[PDB]
Amino acid sequence: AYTTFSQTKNDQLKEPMFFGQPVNVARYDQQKYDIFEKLIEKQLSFFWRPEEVDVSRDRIDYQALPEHEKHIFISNLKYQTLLDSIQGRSPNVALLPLISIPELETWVETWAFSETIHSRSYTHIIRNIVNDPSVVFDDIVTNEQIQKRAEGISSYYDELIEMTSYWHLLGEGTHTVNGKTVTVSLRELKKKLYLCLMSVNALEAIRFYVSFACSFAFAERELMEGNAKIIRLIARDEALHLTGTQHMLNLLRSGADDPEMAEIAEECKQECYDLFVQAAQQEKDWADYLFRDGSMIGLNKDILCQYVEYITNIRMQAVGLDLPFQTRSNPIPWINTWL
Amino acid sequence: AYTTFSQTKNDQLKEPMFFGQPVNVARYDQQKYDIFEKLIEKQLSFFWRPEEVDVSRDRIDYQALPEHEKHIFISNLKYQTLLDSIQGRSPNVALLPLISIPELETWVETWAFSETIHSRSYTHIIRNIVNDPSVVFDDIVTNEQIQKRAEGISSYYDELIEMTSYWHLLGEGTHTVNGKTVTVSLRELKKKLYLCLMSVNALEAIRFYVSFACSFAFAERELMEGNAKIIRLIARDEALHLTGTQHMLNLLRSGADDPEMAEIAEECKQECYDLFVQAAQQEKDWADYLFRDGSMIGLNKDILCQYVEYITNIRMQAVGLDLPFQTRSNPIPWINTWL
Ligand SMILES: [Fe+3]
Ligand SMILES: [Fe+3]
Ligand SMILES: [Fe+3]
Ligand SMILES: [Fe+3]
Repeated sequence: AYTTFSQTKNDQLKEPMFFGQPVNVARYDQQKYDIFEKLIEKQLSFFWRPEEVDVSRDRIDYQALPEHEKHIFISNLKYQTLLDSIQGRSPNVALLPLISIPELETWVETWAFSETIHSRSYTHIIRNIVNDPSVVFDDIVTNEQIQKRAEGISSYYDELIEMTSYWHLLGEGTHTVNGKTVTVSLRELKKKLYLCLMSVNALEAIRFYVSFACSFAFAERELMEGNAKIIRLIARDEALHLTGTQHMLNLLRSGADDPEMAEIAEECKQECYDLFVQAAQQEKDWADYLFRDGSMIGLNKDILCQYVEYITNIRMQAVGLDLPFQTRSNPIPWINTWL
Repeated sequence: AYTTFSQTKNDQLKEPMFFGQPVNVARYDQQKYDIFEKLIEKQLSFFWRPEEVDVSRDRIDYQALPEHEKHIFISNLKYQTLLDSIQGRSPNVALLPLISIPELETWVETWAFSETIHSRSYTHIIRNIVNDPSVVFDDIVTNEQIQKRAEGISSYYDELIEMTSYWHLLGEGTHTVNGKTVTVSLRELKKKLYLCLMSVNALEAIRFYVSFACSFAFAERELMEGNAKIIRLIARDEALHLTGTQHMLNLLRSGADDPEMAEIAEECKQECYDLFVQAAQQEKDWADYLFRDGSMIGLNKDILCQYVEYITNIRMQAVGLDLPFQTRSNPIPWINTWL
């Protein structure tokens, strides 16, 4: 029942963000929510290409790094490339079929596109610092630690796409699939969406910000400066991306957009809190892997775990969740100059 | 069975364009088909924003147009906005779930994104020349003539998405859906893809080029020059877009990518020819609507129909179809300076 051009002339100003009539005409003279129009415009204004950044000195730095410092740098880079491999495609495959207002439709496609630039920038970095990029790229899919995070993150998107496919084909109700019982509930699909957005918000607002700290710690030592300039550009995009999911999550939560979402968001409250806590703990456990073979000037397991708690508290509050950790000051204030 | 990060470490250089393992890692150090990497790079190099173009004189021109010339201009603009409303979303929703090589995945997301810029540029034009843009935007969905083309074009995408949803959930075979028979065939889904790409190629390579002729005919009269500058930028993107579908269609046809596609493409040959002929006839009938109330200097029903035949022959040949019309010279050679 999904359609790439819905024939009904609907008032797009009254549609909900999600699960309404698929957007027919893409117009930009008006918005229900102008934050999405402001995010499009800002992301457009930021357009950059990786090749605009000189990464030619980073091979020298990378080779001069002690082996455990190479391990810190490349593990971090591998994790970023994993995450924006998912982010390049997943907003488009998972969110587009559900969007019912043009400004959010176009924001999501602009968001995903900006992720492909990030993915291309990671390739630009990798091929300029290692001799065999395939070894790096292949380790991303087979790395025991990396593959752990990939599973959980992608499952939020996959479960949403699968249930979407059932809902578009069958609609709500209980159905027969080769003698199996399939209960299709829009309330449940709305739950899958809200949890997915919560997971995506933790991804961009916490998981990538932990990784930014690792990259900029090298830059603080005047090393891997080409990488650091690219990460500055990525982080500036990332701030737009998390603002997007913050607004989607809060507009759903308030009931201003879908009153059914407000009560779903309350039912999901503990499960949202738990998923944020788990992601923060997973990033703490990732720090044990990053520093498995030793630490470096300005960054170690303890410092980075403090930063996880610091940033997690900020992000959870902004989407209305209680704080899981003691309130603390920024343990790495030097990171602010890069952001 | 669709996954946003497939866990198997596969050789992406050996995957097919479509229906293979979904792309896990987005890497750009290598390509199976470097045309898609070249298209990404070129489209990135072309990045433009509508607001970079001064459209401030076009309101004066538009108001000075006789009523039938306003009708020609705005009907053409309405049709373009319809078509790139579909093109902004549909490559992402319809093609992304099926792509199994990273360079094609990223090309498709870059292609769709560049379409949203076109859609935003049409909004930029509309709001600068009419007093009530809503009347324009609403007529796009309700216009009897426009809605006719929207139905057929969107059906190629919708049928492909629906069958995709059955294939990811159920896989190949015959299944029970509430006591109904559903035969899911990958060969059939491959047929839906190939016909869709043929339809999309006619869309961008013929239907939009007919509309470019209308826009540039005004520019030839030194009218609507702001519009014309935007259409120049759009047409330059369009040439990349049709090159993309040309290569997908030809690589599938050759069997170089999927040997099963080569025999499917032969079985589909007459039906591909017929769909191109129908689109050309539909564009000829659209010219009767554009010039319903009279013609203008340099462009009329007869001239535009000659251009339909001229351009249709070129596009059909490039994707290996026989020519439906007598071979003729460019009836509007002035269009070349704008392209
Ligand atoms: Fe990113
Ligand atoms: Fe992001
Ligand atoms: Fe376009
Ligand atoms: Fe196009």
